[PDB]
Amino acid sequence: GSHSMRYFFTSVSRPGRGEPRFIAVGYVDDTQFVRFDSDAASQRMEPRAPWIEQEGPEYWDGETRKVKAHSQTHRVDLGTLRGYYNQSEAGSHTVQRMCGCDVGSDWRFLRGYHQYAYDGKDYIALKEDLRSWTAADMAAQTTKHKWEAAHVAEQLRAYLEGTCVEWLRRYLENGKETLQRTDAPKTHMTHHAVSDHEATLRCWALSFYPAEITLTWQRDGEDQTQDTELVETRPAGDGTFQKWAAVVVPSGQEQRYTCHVQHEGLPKPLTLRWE
Amino acid sequence: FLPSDFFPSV
Amino acid sequence: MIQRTPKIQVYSRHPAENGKSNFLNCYVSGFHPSDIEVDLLKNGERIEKVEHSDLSFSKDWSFYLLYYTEFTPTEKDEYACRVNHVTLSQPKIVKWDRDM
Repeated sequence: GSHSMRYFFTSVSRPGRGEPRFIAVGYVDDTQFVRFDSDAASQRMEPRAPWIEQEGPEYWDGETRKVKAHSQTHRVDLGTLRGYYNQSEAGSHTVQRMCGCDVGSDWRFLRGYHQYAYDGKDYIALKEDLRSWTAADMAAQTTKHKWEAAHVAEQLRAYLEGTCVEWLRRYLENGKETLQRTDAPKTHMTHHAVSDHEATLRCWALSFYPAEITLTWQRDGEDQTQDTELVETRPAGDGTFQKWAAVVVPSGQEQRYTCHVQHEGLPKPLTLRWE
Repeated sequence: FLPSDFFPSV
Repeated sequence: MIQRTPKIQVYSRHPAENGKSNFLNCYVSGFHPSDIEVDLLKNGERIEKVEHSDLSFSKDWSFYLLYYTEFTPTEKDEYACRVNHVTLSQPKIVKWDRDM
């Protein structure tokens, strides 16, 4: 199937003293593989998956150099943005950046992306054509003109179509034993009376990977959304994910309802029914 | 493998 | 700034079985800004050795973290997650429900 490599950066200003907090995390699909935390003692990019540990010192030196350089760019950014928005020196603010590339099931480049936010709102984004930028407001418009003058889209398109995809391919190979394994959801249904007359059925999907999943309830074979609840997909903490969907039904009519589970690890969708 | 630090500050 | 209050799920890594070691999870998500205080409690008391994931965020920019600790569910012990964030007037306490 398709794969992605993405990096997420967050920088949080600390007005009263010192430099912003900066946290960077790198993923291949839903697997985190590196982190950098400005507050940690190492001051290095650190591994967070076993398959990245086989990279040599040059790799780690280079990743560390780049990530610290990024943190310093966000540091300058936070100062400029406070000025763009005429904000007090007293408040804490946030910059966030995300970028990455996707490849299809042939491992060829499919798409690339970069988005940047200030205080949790879109600020500037690379368009899908990798050639131009979207700016949300007149501050970002200024940034867009700066980034156009410096030919940033061209350099970023180079990364996204080249080195991003090349290293994603390398990781997929080295980490094949987990990164190319799909863990189908382990599913079951539980039953919870709510009164004499109604009961909740809860359809569980556990220990799956990747995170993308669809759970749907049907009643007598038609999709039902009323009287249902679907929780956000959540991390188990061992690299897999969990989700459930529940429906309230009249007691005795449980057999009319089916839970339908779709996931990349399932050749055909699963159907669960209480009996 | 990160992109290098090629974005100008905003 | 947009302030967005956290969603909170409290749950175990594995199916809860009384007397058997497991991990208690408190997943906070959908929040902004990122500064957040999260404790896990056993019978109202703060559990000491709690770890968390590296900060990251979703498509809409809102942040998420997983806080966790080893624990042993029992019939009687009550576990909970206590969260404070700028969007909350006082810490919000969400009890662990082993069915959820």
